[PDB]
Amino acid sequence: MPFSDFVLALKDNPYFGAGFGLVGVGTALAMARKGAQLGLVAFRRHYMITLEVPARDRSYAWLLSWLTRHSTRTQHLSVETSYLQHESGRISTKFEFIPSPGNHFIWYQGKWIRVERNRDMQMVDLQTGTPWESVTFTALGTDRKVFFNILEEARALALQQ
Amino acid sequence: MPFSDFVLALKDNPYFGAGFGLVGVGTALAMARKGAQLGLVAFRRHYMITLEVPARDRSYAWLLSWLTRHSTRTQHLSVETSYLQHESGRISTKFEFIPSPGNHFIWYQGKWIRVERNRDMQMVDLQTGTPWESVTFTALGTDRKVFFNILEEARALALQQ
Amino acid sequence: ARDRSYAWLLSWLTRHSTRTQHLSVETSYLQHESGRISTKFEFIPSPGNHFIW
Amino acid sequence: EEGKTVMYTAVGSEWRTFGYPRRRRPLDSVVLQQGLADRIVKDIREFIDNPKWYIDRGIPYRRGYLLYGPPGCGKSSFITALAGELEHSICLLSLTDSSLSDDRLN
Amino acid sequence: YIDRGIPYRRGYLLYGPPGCGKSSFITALAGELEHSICLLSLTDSSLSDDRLNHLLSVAPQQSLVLLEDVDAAFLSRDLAVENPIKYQGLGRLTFSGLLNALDGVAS
Amino acid sequence: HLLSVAPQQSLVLLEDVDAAFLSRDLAVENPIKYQGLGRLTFSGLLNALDGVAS
Amino acid sequence: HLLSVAPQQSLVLLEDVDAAFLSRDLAVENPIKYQGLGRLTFSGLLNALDGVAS
Ligand SMILES: Nc1ncnc2c1ncn2[C@@H]1O[C@H](COP(=O)(O)OP(=O)(O)OP(=O)(O)O)[C@@H](O)[C@H]1O
Ligand SMILES: Nc1ncnc2c1ncn2[C@@H]1O[C@H](COP(=O)(O)OP(=O)(O)OP(=O)(O)O)[C@@H](O)[C@H]1O
Ligand SMILES: [Mg+2]
Ligand SMILES: [Mg+2]
Repeated sequence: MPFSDFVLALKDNPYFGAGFGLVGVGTALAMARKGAQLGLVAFRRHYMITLEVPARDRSYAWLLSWLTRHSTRTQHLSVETSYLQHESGRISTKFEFIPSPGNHFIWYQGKWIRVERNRDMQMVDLQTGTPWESVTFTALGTDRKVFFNILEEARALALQQ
Repeated sequence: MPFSDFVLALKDNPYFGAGFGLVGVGTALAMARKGAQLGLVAFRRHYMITLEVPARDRSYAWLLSWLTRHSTRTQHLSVETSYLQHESGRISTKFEFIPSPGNHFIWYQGKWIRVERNRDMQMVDLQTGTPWESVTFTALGTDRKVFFNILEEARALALQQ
Repeated sequence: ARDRSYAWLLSWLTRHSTRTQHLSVETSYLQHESGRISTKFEFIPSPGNHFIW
Repeated sequence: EEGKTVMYTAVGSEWRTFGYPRRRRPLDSVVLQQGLADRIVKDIREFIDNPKWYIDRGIPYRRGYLLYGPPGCGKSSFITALAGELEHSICLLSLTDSSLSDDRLN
Repeated sequence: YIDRGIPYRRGYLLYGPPGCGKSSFITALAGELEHSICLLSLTDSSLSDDRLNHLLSVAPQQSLVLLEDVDAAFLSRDLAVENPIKYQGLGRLTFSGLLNALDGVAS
Repeated sequence: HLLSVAPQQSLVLLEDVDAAFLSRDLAVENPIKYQGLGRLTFSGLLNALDGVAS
Repeated sequence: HLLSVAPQQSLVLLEDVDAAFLSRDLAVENPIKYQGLGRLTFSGLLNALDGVAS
């Protein structure tokens, strides 16, 4: 009875026709959401490069210094006060600007890198002040040598000045 | 009275017909949601294999090392700075890349494994730095020997180099 | 849970639960009259809504 | 776990197995003074086999043993061999622990 | 060892005036035997008797456990004559714990 | 760990070593007591300066 | 750190220095014990006042 009686019962109500019309809408809506996730995942896996740096590595320090230096004209900075000893023998306050947390864009080597200064989540870490800060270098392409070049240049700049 | 009077009262309003047309829509929507969960559960139970590895096992260390080595051209890496002693007698910085947390895909033994570097949830664990990090090897199929082969190869690679 | 009434009432719920099928296990060592001790599998109603008459 | 000896340990307030079941040490592999091993085995098996003699007189059904002597003469090895012979397990208790209290010990 | 019931363990002690070649010989021996070295610090702060037993029970296969400068873990000589062998350390390790870990029932 | 991850081309400087541990009469005495604040021991320093893992 | 980030054109004032550490008979004795409350040592103060990183 559930098969035959319902089919007649559903066919009796014209609102049922609009109902299965809405049923197809819901099925298409669920498919559309699924299509989005798979497309994003495939695009990230095949055409994007990502380099996360934790705060537990010296590479974090060198990369942060290189981001302070090479930031083009970034206008989302944060202040950092330090005492700089002049060659005259005295010390004066030095106003240094570091890119504040957010999404910044650079044009290194003809690409458009999408560095992101990750903020603090839960104040848990080791060998530091426990802020668990991080940076994520995202760029469009398939070559990995860009991030290696960035890291090597950061090390060279750290060994410079 | 509730049976007879309501039936006449419902039949009086033509909007009632559309409402019970919408009632069937709600029942179908709930059924469709239930159909999704049971389908997912059955598919996972019958045609997929999953191997979770906690951070409390040496298997975690070996498998993490093997994931660092065999990652194909994965472009979702994270840095890991270490000092490597050259045969010349000096030590230089070694830039090692480990797949950053996310979903990575490999083609081991003709399958498409779906490794996932689980992140830190609540920073509670023992015998480690308490990050509760994990990896989950998901693949399509019914054979379990693939994950055993992966673990054995990870152990062999750990005993190598 | 701050009252001995809790302990007594929990014990009474363990005993009088009719045929409740939402139980939880509780392993304890029961000393037999023969002089030895054996494991006792005791079932306490697991958290949830139970109905009695 | 048969053919091997299980060794438990104190984890909080419960006895949890420690490692894997160790292989049994043969009883004749431990050479004690003449008749000592037989005496101890007979005593412990008499205690195990007679709970009624304890119940009928109100005596608590417990027993304790003490092995003393200069180090390296075979106390721990004999205990392992005895546990293997009696098919018992060993619950290692460390009195000089940090988490051990009187209530926890009881 | 198996055919006679003897536990399959061995231990070595190298003693002498400082700088005569104990640690260097241990390193050379580990290289020769293709083993690894598990450095254990008895006078630690997180080391307990149960933790010591566990650590000695899960040592990597084909490895040498190395307890260097054992005499610094516990009081000695006049204290050895004295009733207690006091733990002159930082953690919760005891002389009996070390003795039972090195050669005991659960070793 | 700290002695194992020192930056390359650097000099590790342990200034005023005699203040770390008891000395002279204690050096003659059986233990070289750590007259300090942390959880460092004489054997630990000895093995760090020149040991197996140095 | 505190001695390294003092405001410019300022005088650091350490008043009653003799109360920080044991003295006289202890100064003759091998250790200069810290008769204080925190985790400061005589060598630490000596290196902070005039050391390598001062
Ligand atoms: N009577 C014995 N027969 C055979 N082997 C023995 C005997 N006594 C000691 N041994 C051997 O000596 C070693 C250690 O002995 P064991 O641990 O039993 O000594 P102990 O006197 O109980 O010391 P401790 O209390 O410190 O453990 C083992 O290799 C064990 O086989
Ligand atoms: N027999 C030896 N041949 C070559 N070098 C040696 C020898 N003995 C000692 N040395 C050298 O002495 C130094 C330290 O030696 P080592 O660490 O082995 O000594 P030790 O006896 O363990 O002393 P300590 O307990 O003070 O460390 C190293 O430079 C090592 O090369
Ligand atoms: Mg013993
Ligand atoms: Mg040495």
